[PDB]
Amino acid sequence: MENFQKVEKIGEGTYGVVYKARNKLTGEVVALKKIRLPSTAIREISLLKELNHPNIVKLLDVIHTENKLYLVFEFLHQDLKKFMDASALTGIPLPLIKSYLFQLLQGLAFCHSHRVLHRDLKPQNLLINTEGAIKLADFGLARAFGVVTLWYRAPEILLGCKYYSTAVDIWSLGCIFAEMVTRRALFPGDSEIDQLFRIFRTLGTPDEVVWPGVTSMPDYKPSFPKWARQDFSKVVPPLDEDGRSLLSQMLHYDPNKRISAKAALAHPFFQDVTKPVPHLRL
Ligand SMILES: O=C1Nc2ccc3ncsc3c2/C1=C/Nc1ccc2c(c1)CS(=O)(=O)C2
Repeated sequence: MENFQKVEKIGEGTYGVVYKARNKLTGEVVALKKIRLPSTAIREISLLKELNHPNIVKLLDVIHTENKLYLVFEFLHQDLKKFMDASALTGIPLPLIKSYLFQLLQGLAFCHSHRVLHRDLKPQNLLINTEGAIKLADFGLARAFGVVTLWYRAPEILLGCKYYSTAVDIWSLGCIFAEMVTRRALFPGDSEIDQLFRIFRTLGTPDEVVWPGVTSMPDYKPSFPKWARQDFSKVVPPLDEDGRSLLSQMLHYDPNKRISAKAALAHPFFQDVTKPVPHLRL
């Protein structure tokens, strides 16, 4: 770590603090993560170094020195949370929302094809550059290591499913899509039950008809209040029918019915996708 000069703190993640740093040898500007503290973890994190894609933040190096772990990542100058805040008065243009959603689905389709899940997608780990690219940061770390935001958590995780699938990432990205469009978080829960009941109040309390097996889930309670579903026209105005159709498939309750990233890329909403240039203030 004597090979790195810390510039400034750029994040306070779940696995540890993230710093902007300069590699004293190559002159490279990187994102340095010091993991807060196992052999199983080293092996799984070593596999992530090979999971390379243009929409995935590159894991450059794994440094296991003095019983401490450091992850060296590719550096990007802004995240989607800051960009959404900077664009709050005018909203992100629909062509740029569509481009970012299409690129994130490409990154998801790639990781999911390698049986790698993110599990904790949120605007703070979606990173953007001046070329119009958007990249996913921290794919696979949750599985590798084993106040936290609940806003993007899939309902099967909240209902105590221990063996959840790639569908959890589609749910999180659907919540992010809705937030880019409306300029407000879709389900801003501040406890696990508030998160669950916010989902229920919008999409309706799930039952055996819409989600076979839901009533046998570990944290399912028959005492859950029964709310009726709301129209998507009310949930994400002024999003057109193609966008609302795609979002509804990303937010299906049953993980098995929820659209895959690969099928989502073929949805008619992406018929006119382009790659615009965002205006970034750095
Ligand atoms: O470049 C990076 N790579 C990684 C890899 C993993 C990882 N985990 C959590 S963050 C992160 C980052 C990362 C953060 N970058 C960055 C740079 C500048 C600004 C922000 C973020 C927030 S802002 O938009 O308010 C100003």
